[PDB]
Amino acid sequence: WDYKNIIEKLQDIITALEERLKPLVQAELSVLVDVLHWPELLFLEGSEAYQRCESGGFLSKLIQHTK
Amino acid sequence: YLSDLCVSNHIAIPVTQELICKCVLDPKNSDILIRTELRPVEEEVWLTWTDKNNEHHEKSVRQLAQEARAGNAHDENVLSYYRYQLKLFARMCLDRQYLAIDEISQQLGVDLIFLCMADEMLPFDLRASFCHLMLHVHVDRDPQELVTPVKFARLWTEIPTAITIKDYDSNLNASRDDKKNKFANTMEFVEDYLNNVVSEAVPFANEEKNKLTFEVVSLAHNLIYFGFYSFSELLRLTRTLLGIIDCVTMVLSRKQSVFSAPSLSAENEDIVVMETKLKILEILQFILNVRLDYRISYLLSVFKKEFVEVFPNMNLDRIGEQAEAMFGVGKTSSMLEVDDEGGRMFLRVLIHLTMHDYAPLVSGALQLLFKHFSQRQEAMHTFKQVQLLISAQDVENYKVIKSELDRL
Repeated sequence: WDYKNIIEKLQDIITALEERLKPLVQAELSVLVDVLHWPELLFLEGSEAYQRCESGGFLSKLIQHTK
Repeated sequence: YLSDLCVSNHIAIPVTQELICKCVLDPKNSDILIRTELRPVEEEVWLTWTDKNNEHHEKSVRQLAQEARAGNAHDENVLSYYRYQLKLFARMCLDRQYLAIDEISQQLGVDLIFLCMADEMLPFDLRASFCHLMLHVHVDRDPQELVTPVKFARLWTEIPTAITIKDYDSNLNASRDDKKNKFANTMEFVEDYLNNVVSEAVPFANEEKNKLTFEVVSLAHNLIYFGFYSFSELLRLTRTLLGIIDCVTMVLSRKQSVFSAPSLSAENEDIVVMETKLKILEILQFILNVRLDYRISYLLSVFKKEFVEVFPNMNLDRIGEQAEAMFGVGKTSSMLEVDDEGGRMFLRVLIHLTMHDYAPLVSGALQLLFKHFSQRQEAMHTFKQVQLLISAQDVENYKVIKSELDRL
């Protein structure tokens, strides 16, 4: 085995993987945004946490904690 | 008062701790100190104490607990004094105080504390006191050391062509098994207690049980961070941990931020429940870090196999497909996932933890929530940080360079 060849192939594979997976990362971020849009949907309708999320408890708490 | 004296701001103070350890453990003043021993009576724990009137008394721990339950004042007071003694002893051994740790280990052994912990007939708070003493006196000691969930230094020939979860565990299983023999019983007890807690509904309903489970979770977190839990046991334990936090003598010492990505170069009224939830979150973050390590190992194995096959042209498309498989799209990586619902349970737990009053818990929940959807980016960045060395001497050179640069 050649160290220089190994390093070059590692760089090539890393670049190929980096180029390949960008749209998947963007899709994951978009799905995170969508989930944040409707937090209550994850919870059961009868749950009190679901009611708080529907009324904005989750997003209100996030806004309060961000500062 | 003495216990508070030893520790200030949750960090042990060496000078006052040394003075208190010398004074309490001095040959004189032995009358105040209660003596614990083991008798064949199989073996049972017996407490002997010297009264202020100089009349010595002896009684079994179980007998004292039964009398206290019956409402006898003397036995209840003796038990409370023993609990405060245990808290003082634990404070004496905080931050690896070897001077007192050695003597206390001689006085109390691992088997005795394990028996007391597993003796459920004893009061819950007393069992919590023994759990704290076991965590500080024995688990945290010189032989035990911290571990790095992700290693960015890899050896080319050591990397296997194909890697499996069983192989990943077996890589360090020899060391883990040899070091876990002493604490194997403690690990089994912790797992059984966690299973019992998750099985029951509303686990955080009894204050004494809340203290006991907080101590048990602290012990589990410590043992996991020292590396005494295999990857498979961790994946089995994460489901129970999520179940406990499923939607339906306290020291807040903070180590390096648990919710931190690996890098190549480096007072609530119900605060007990929030703190145990935070510890569970830290354990889950550690498990996610081990999962990232396994994913990096799989990528490295695939790359090495492709290189060796090509060079005894590289099919980058097959490599990309294999690297995409791990991210959870397929069922092959379902083992890596720490949730049986496809992450729905984990996401719901995170949401239910994000709006809690406790600030550290909310911060950890938010960090984990953001990390959850960045699996691909995090994995790619970690792989980029990884370095491959073909020579062991090169590994030693890297280690010495890292040590020198970090110290500088």
